[PDB]
Amino acid sequence: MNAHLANEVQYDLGHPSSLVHVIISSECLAAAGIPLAALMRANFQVEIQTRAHATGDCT
Amino acid sequence: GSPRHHLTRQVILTDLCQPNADRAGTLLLALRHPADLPHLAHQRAPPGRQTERLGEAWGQLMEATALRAGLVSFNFLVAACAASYDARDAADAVRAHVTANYRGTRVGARLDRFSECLRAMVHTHVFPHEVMRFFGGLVSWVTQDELASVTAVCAGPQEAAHTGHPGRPRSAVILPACAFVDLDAELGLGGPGAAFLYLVFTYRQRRDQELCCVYVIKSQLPPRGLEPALERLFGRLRITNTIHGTEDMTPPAPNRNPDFPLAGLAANPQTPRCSAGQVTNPQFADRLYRWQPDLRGRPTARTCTYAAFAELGMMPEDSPRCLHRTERFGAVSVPVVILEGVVWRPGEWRACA
Amino acid sequence: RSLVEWLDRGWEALAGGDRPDWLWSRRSISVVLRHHYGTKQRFVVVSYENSVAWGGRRARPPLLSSAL
Amino acid sequence: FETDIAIPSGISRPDAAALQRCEGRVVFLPTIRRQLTLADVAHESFVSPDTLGLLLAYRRRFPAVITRVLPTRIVACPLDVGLTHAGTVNLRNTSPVDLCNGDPISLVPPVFEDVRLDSLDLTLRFPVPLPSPLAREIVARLVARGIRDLGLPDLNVLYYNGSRLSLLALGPVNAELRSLVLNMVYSITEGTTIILTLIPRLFALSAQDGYVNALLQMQSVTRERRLPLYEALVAWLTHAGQLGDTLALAPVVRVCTFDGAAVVRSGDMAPVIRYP
Amino acid sequence: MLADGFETDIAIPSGISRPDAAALQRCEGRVVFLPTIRRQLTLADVAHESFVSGGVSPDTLGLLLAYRRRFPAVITRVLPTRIVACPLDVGLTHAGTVNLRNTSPVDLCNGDPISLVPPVFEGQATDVRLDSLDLTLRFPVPLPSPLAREIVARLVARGIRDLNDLNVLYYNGSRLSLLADVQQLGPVNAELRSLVLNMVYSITEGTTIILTLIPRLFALSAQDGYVNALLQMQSVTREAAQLIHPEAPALMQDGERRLPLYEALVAWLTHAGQLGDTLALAPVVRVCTFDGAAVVRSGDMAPVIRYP
Repeated sequence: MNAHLANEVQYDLGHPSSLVHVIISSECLAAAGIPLAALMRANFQVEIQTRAHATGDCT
Repeated sequence: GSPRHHLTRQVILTDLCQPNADRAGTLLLALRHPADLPHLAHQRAPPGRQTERLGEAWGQLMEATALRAGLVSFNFLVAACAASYDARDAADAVRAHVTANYRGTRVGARLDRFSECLRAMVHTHVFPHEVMRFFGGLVSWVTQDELASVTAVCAGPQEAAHTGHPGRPRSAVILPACAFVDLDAELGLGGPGAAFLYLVFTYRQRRDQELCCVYVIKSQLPPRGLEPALERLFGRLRITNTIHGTEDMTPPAPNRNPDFPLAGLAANPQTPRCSAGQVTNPQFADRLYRWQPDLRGRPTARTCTYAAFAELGMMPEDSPRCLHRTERFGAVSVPVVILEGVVWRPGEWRACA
Repeated sequence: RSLVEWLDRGWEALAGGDRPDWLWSRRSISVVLRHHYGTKQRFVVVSYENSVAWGGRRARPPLLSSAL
Repeated sequence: FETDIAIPSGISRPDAAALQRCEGRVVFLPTIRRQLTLADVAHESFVSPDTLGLLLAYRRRFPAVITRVLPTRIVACPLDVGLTHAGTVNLRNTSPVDLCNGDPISLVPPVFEDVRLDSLDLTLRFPVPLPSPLAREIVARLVARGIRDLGLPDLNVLYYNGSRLSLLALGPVNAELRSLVLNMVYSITEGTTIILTLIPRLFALSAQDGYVNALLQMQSVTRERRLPLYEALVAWLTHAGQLGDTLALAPVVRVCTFDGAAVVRSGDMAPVIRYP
Repeated sequence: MLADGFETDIAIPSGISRPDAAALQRCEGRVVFLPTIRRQLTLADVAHESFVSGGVSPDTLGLLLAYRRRFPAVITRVLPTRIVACPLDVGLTHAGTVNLRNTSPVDLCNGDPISLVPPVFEGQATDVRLDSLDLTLRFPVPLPSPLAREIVARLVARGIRDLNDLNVLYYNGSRLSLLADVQQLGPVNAELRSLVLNMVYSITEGTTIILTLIPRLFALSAQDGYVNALLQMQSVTREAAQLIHPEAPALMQDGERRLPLYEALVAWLTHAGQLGDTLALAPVVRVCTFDGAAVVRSGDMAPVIRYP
């Protein structure tokens, strides 16, 4: 729950755009190619960028 | 006539302080019980700093002294903060007998660790002037394996307490010349008068570039009027804390708060109002003026502290007498400031925010 | 004192604190199921009631529209 | 110097046993005097006052720690005039907090958890000797609770000397502490609007960019119908200057242990000095 | 002795007439500002001659700012050759009791902390002037502390007016007024900075929650006779409640681990509760009358034991 709280503070203070809160499943992570036990070892920094349509330039 | 003073005894582990290497007549600073440290960091820290840093930095010190509210001697504390003084020629002389006279294996691995603890204190925002508490100056000690029985004067004149050896019974206050900063000579006060002694910490709040300094300042100023004199010395640290101490706090970009309109709203009689019963009702509170103040990422006062002082004692002479000798601590010659006739009075700390 | 208010004094008595994790669990939560294009597995899009982000009832204009 | 608090006659058998238990405990007298009745000591003399009424009363009155207790009179010595002459007076914990060596100890009204003499028809409330760095915490936690009634589970958790305190353990203390909460909130809401009327811009500035450059000007020395504003300055400086004394909780007591344990636990006695 | 007491010797010169020598013996319990803790000083140091700045004799507000840069001492016995004082910052006496004297028109009570105030009142500016030595001795006025926070507030708020009545006080139903005079612009700006620093520093992220209680105070003032007697007839929050409806920001950064109100109250106590000591000087002194009377009348002595 805390991971959705601590993100809207970043969006309230402006860092025009939108924000969509997403729960990934465990099996979506498994087929994506990550080990699930590595994440078990409570916030966690994840770098996120957005890419454009047929342009190449990105945030 | 024999003056009145007060002794303390305490059974103390000899990891951080050594009453054998540090001779009779040095300062002693007591700590809190270190189980309180990793939780106060979890609670008092500003948003966006690593609360899991103080619990790890102290954990690397207890695993370094094995190769419980204890005690840190002054000479150990100065040499730990030795990378932040001006007289570096003498600051590397205080460290020179800390690593060479203290009983143990790799004492030089404690100083680089205990200073990493003090950098974790400023960063995790439990300031050590809330942790370091004054304890009296050494008069005698009784040695034992892994601990010692320390006798000290919590309140009174230093030169009254009997040492125990009838060859040389007295003890003068012994200080290294790196921490002892006058304010009589540097300001120009040459007149006679009783002088106050003060313990002063200094910080510097940046991301992983933080410092510590411990000073003993002799002055003719009251504790009510020290803050203009600490600002004149340490104003460089005051500027660097107000702009760099506030980091990873997220600011509102751009501003959202307008100006405060009560001077304009109260002048106009056409502005809608409410009675005592009409307020806290949504049909009548939405007709008023909406005001949403945003205080986020502001450089607050506790995040802009640069120093902290306390009372330590006085010298009731007309002309207080200091000395500058080089005593031999074993095989190392150290610049020493010797204070003569210190009457101890502790006091509470005071931040200079 | 509505029924939402009486729920708040249950959690503040049985547990003993506000816990802003638990503030939003007592209010309206829309839990929409989706699917991932890369690996065919499901994921969940969540919107609250007290949320500035998308789907929340306190949102800032302009909103998201699927005009394209 | 030692005062004498004479017990009035008519003492029953459990009532002499209850006064026998308060050996090392803090007593407030009105004025330093040799002859002194027990009825000026007791809780009847304080009228019931709330926590704010005790904090005012614990500064006009003069604290005294009981010495040995005689079957006819209570012999107590005051902490202001009678302790600089003598050496050391023992003091008993009533606190859940372990005292460490070298602490400065203030006193707190009995917020946490009352020796009543039934034959004499009086009660006795005694203060709690906890250290001063906790005294500015324990008051500040509980005032912060009462504002929420007009919490968080960490607000009731206090770690001192590796020991856990639970401020929760709630009902009557909330109504007991009400006049603090009504004065703590008001002196801030009046405070942060008069600033905001004198210098009205302070919230509109950008936080880390404009507000800092306007803060450095405040710090430097070299830079030199009608709102009833300037009559509200004086109104606020006398009320906020009043709560500065009452919630200071300035230390009376400093413990210096000699030939004993470094930690004085709950229920034990601790040696006390107040002078060099 | 060295710890318990400290006796200074303010020396009296050679040539003093007896109209001047009989005025000092009426100055038994007074308050004397030593600049140092020397044991031998002269009357030219104590008097208003040494008080002057570079050429400028300051007014009653700048008279405050050079008190707290000095050391208050109380005369204990006036000998023909010297005046013996005791500085209050060191220690009182062996017995720890030094008799003061009321110069106020105001009675004292037990346990009241004494702060000292300049001769601000009308009918009060009594300066013992020695004609043979050209010396005035401006003796300050020992007042109770809840008066001394009023008068400093009356003087500091008056100078804020003139950078762009008030002088009437009331204490125990007795009317008394303080003198009005034009103020030097120098020390007034030294007071405004000590306000705004200790005022702005008391504002924290958590204070935006306390600000949402302003409609709760005002709606409570119609029911409790305590809150109605609290707010004021001329307060700001009563006019702030009738016009502004504040509401809090929803979330805090790292709002799980920190306490927003707890950091707001501690920052308020260390900066705005400390403010009465940053304008005036400290109440070192309080009254402990032993057996005589619980109320000390004006012109009467009063025993004194130190306060933190």
